[PDB]
Amino acid sequence: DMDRFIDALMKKMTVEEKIGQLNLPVDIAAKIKRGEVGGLFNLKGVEKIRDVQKQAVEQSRLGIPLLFGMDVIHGYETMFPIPLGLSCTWDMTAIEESARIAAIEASADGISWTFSPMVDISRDPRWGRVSEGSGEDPFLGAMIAEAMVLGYQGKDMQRNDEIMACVKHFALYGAGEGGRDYNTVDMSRQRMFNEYMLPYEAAVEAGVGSVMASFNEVDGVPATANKWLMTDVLRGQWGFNGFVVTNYTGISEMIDHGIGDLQTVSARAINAGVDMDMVSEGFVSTLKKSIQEGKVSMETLNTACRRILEAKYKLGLFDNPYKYCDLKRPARDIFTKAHRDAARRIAAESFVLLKNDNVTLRPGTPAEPLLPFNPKGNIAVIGPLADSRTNMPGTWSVAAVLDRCPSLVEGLKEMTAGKANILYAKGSNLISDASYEERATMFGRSLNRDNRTDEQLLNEALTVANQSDIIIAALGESSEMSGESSSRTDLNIPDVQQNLLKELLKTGKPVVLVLFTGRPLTLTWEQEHVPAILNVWFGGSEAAYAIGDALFGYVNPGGKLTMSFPKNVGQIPLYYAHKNTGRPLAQGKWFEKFRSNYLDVDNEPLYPFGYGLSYTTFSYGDIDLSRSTIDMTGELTAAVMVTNTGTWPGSEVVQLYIRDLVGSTTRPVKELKGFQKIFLEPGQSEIVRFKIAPEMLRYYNYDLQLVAEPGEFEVMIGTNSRDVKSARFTLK
Amino acid sequence: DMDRFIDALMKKMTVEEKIGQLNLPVTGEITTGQAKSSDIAAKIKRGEVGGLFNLKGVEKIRDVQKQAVEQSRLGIPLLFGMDVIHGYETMFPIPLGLSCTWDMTAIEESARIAAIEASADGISWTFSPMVDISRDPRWGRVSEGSGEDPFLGAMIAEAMVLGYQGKDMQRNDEIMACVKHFALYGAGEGGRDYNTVDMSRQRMFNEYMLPYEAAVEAGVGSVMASFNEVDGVPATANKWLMTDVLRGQWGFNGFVVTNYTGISEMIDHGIGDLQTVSARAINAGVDMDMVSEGFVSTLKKSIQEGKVSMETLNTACRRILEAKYKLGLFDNPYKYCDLKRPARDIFTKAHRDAARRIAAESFVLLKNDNVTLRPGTPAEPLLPFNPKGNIAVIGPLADSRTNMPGTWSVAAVLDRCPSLVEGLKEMTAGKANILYAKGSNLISDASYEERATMFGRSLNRDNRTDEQLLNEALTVANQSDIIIAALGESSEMSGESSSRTDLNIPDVQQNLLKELLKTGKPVVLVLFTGRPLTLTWEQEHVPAILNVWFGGSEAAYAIGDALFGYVNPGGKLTMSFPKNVGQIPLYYAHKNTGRPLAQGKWFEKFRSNYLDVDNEPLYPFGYGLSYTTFSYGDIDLSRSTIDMTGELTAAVMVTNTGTWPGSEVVQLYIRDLVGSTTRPVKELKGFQKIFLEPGQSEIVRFKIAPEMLRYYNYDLQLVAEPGEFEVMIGTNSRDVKSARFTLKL
Ligand SMILES: OC[C@H]1O[C@@H](O[C@H]2[C@H](O[C@@H]3[C@@H](O)[C@H](O)[C@@H](CO)O[C@H]3O)O[C@H](CO)[C@@H](O)[C@@H]2O)[C@H](O)[C@@H](O)[C@@H]1O
Ligand SMILES: OC[C@H]1O[C@@H](O)[C@H](O)[C@@H](O)[C@@H]1O
Ligand SMILES: [Mg+2]
Ligand SMILES: [Mg+2]
Repeated sequence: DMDRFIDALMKKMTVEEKIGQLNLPVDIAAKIKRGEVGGLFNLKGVEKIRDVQKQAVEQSRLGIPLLFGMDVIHGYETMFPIPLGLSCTWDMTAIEESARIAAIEASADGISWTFSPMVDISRDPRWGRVSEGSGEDPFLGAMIAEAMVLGYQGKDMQRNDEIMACVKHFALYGAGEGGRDYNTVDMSRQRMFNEYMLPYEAAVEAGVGSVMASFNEVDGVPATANKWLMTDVLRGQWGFNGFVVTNYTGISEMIDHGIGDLQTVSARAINAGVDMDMVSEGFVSTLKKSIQEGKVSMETLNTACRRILEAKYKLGLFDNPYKYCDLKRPARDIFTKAHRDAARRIAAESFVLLKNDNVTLRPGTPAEPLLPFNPKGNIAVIGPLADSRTNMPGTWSVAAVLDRCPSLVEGLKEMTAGKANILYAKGSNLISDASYEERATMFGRSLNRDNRTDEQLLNEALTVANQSDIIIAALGESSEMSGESSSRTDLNIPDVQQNLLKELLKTGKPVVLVLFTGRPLTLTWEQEHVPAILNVWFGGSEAAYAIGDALFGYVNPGGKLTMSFPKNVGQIPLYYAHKNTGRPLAQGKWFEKFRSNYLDVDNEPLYPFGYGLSYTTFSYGDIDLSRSTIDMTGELTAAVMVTNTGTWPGSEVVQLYIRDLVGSTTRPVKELKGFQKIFLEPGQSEIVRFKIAPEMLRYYNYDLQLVAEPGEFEVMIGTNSRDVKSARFTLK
Repeated sequence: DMDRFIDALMKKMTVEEKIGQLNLPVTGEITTGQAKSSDIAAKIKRGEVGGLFNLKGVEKIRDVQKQAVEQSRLGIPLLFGMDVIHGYETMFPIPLGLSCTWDMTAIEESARIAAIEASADGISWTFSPMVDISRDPRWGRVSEGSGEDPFLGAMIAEAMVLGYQGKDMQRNDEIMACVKHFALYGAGEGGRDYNTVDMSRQRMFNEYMLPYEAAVEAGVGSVMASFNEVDGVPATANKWLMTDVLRGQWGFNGFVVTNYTGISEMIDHGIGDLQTVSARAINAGVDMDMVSEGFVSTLKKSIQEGKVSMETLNTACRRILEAKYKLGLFDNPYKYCDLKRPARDIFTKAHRDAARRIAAESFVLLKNDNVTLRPGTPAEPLLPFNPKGNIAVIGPLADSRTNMPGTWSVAAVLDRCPSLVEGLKEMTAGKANILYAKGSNLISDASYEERATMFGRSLNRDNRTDEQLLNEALTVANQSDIIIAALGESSEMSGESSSRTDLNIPDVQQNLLKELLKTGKPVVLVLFTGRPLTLTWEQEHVPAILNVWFGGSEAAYAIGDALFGYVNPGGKLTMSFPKNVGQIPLYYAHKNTGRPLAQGKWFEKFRSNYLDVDNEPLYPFGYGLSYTTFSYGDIDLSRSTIDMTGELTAAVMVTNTGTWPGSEVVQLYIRDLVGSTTRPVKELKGFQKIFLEPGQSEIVRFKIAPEMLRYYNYDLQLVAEPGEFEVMIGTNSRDVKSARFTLKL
């Protein structure tokens, strides 16, 4: 019984020792001896960790063991795709598997706590942290949040390969103005609950052990001092029973935000419901003084302390402080063949085929797609992402061995050895400006830029291209053009690369764009002029091999976008689940004076939410509804037959949207409410069935009551958010 | 008294007649929307019409008023509305340009003149001022407002209402104003006109609402509901806005009109059928139905069914009748129907002379670098210059009459305004030769050009190639001593339903500009625009840049005045000019964030900043140059510490350190350093426009009282908090002198 144990332990504790449980610092040995340390973060290596734990257990008065945290975001050493790429699998089993594998690996190396999952909704692709999330949609975001929490923690974190998760960043961090990381957030309460909050709630309701507070203000109060968020919503509305950790120096940053000095903002944080202080040392250096002056009560301190101690108890650390400190496990569990094969499979499943038009290859024959192709003849692999190992895994790969990942050229060479020649040319730098390239390739991602001019690089590339039968243009972002503090105001393939791509197309050889990116990009030029475009995001440590599997047809691409790809930055924010407005522009009517539309571009994204092609095609019959009417207690089934009408086996993500036609407040033109990923052989059919019940039709009204209102609903099922079949029913 | 008279009149009225007062059909030759009204004469006879709008001309208006007064049962006279936005026939600058005067007297004057002209021609009601705050230059309606700042916006709202209405609208040259668009319409997502608005209540009150409140406080007779949703409810059905804020909090005694088809647009918004949304509108506090016919066709059914009460109808009807009464229309229905006034009041030389003065005052000198014009002569700025030799005027805005007034000039005689070439030819006759070439089309794409030049603003695009156009212009430029490049937007690239996703000078014009620069002849960019543009390339390469917005009917002459040094530019920007559209929204009064980038530190990993451009606008709020220079000494604060009962004075000496007489807009910014909520890094709280001779100084003093330091806190309480404040005074929002004081209880 935890409460009795913790009561007894807390009876023994000084105020200094209770305070110390709340400290999560970046000397360290001295602090641990005095009981001033509740946990540590991003310390790598089971041996170092076991040694630090030893100090806590046997050289501090009470022997209270430490939490050891790390950003295990999309892998420990075996790297899966960046989360945004992973989300395009639309495969909750695979997602859970990826998190399970990462937990196995991290736990083997001493880690008991991951700062994952990141579930921040964003509709702004300028923000570099879209790479860490799961796109623009709350329903899908919520499903993913559950899958990740369950993957990490399992049922109750009792196993030694199960770790504590931490949903971040609570809340609304993805709506930062201008898409500039850390910038002001502002929105209505109604928008919070209908459009942003569901994934945080899903994590809490799946039993996530911890929550991390965000860097942004909400309603003019930094999240870290926002009691409405950290107590009233998180505990009061959602029943959260864990603890809240700040983000990095989150407390001291409130001084810069402009709401007071260190003591004042520290007191406000703890009274808001913040439990653990990451790096600031505002809790450890000011809380006693605040308790003496009456600004923080002993009851508040004890609650904060108690939540930390309960997390430690739930992880099994009081039973065994060294639960995660098995020196034999690393060789057994970390970077194994089985894990790496899982990563390669999931990587290939994450890729989104954006375009694959018919091209005239053989004279006189019908035109045919470039993808897939048989590896033979001379295959050119050209561009600054063609031969970089360190840029393959993606940002947020802090425990990965970067220079162990095969480059694309390396991986394709292996897979084609004896069947084709792989011809390499760098082609261009990452971007024209050298200073930009440096900051874009921070944290060990250098492309070894030298004194060769753009013109020299280009000329070499065209020599190689003109000796080839097909060109793989490996282009796009470096991995650190996304992640934290990596906001962009332009979302093109960088200048020199796009010029390279233009020049490769002019050789007359077939060109496949293999696009590396951590975010949506503005690709109208590429969509017009490049025959085949495969978005590979950043596929992880096995990316090169997975890309080969797609290119050669060993895997039929089935990924679907989870974030809208705009035509230009001037359309931001562009998202599928938008209100109709009072003056909707009808389909095909652009431009029309006095409708909601721009002078210079239509309203549409280049690629909408849920978009993704396959080497086969799928046909949808009409929707069958089991009932035309249901009441508040009823239910119906929406059924559609899906038929593989092409020549390839493949998967299709069948997507369910609902539109509430009339509301007491304005309602989106559609919302994702379900999906099923199916696999079909050529010629084969499957009746896909969705359950629809009133609980699915609920939303937060004007007074923030979560209600389904009677009236008509339109059910939409299809291959993406744009191309759908339609039927209607009535809620009575 | 009014109450007796109105009770009496309302005791005679059928339900249909009460509903009729709420009905505002459209008519006339003016187009400001899609839907059109039918059967108006018969509707007036049956008492089904409370007003009309878009009818131009005292003769037509008199006829219709006579139908209402003499041929309806009760003879209730009509309101006659028009968008009188920045002039009737004499056109002043577009409001965004006008705001750059920072001169409330001139602004009030411009409204006075518009009212004199509109009233002479039968109009009793203008749908003005438009006071929507915007931080998004994609939105075309920024041209209609006064920029990003609520303080300056509040002052302009008051000035405009006072100008139109006077003390109480009793005179025959005073008309009823209509503050618009209530509320938040300038925050439409993606800067796309009519799109979703969403924000916190704190942001509404601290950042967007003040100019509406200032109009109400100045006695504005009417309010127009906005097109957008607020908290998921279309503004036109938002009872919290239209009753609780507007009447409950602010004490507004007037009536609310919808925008054009605002009620039926609620169907598309998705909150119900015509009958349902009409009922919700009137129950929200909307009094008059522009075009939709929702009220007239469904309210009686709604009253029968109990969806709307008789008391609700009565209240709305009563507000309309009271507006008419306060305008003097029950006393004299023909008050604005004097058939002789147009010949003496409209487009007079005195009005046009005022417009010209006000237009030159509106221009913002963005750049005026020294140029070496002849070897061995020290470098001087291109502007101003003595008109002589050969002056080329080149570009698609060089010889266009119809584009000079700007958008929202629905009563102007477009082809009577002189083009820039014509204006400059008149002003330089006998002194200089004006050479001319169009140089380029407006934009490469003909279909864009067509929609960009609707409403009679064609540039007369012909079938010449870009090469024909360019070559003719280069033959002119190579013969000229100086080149005036008249480039930028057509007037209908801004205004309603004119949102842009790119904010450059259009492709073929920028190419023309590049080629003119390559001649080696000195180039002046005379920039026409209704919005902030992205001008980093122009700022790098063009020696002189004069933003002339759209100057009105006398723009050409006013431009000549600036160019030739008869007027020294003194405009300051009221909206931030971004370096690119990916920085949007960019605004001076921003929060610090928890990770502010220190000055001169771009780029720094883990600060709030972008990989590819710094955080700064190309030109900040309050930016603007002069033909002279001004220098500021240190700030003297009369006190270090005040309490809530107290006050202090901030003073600075401003000296004209250059060679030209000129005006400077001295701007006061205040920063509340610490708050219970995060406070902006600065907020404009005062300004004074001074005029100094060369070498002359003046001590500029600002009164600082705790009532200026209040803001809406977390609980939406308008309070000043004790603590430290920073006072900032300077020539723009960026380049400022600083001092500190403490507020105590
Ligand atoms: O890991 C805690 C927390 O870190 C926040 O980013 C910090 C960053 O911290 C990095 C850390 O993220 C990374 O995992 C390790 C290991 O490579 O290195 C640390 O230095 O550091 C800078 C300080 O230089 C901070 O500005 C930044 O905020 C993330 O925001 C958060 O998601 C993560 O959970
Ligand atoms: O003329 C009536 C109304 O016309 C509409 O087209 C405009 O949007 C309004 O701003 C104007 O006041
Ligand atoms: Mg409904
Ligand atoms: Mg303060």
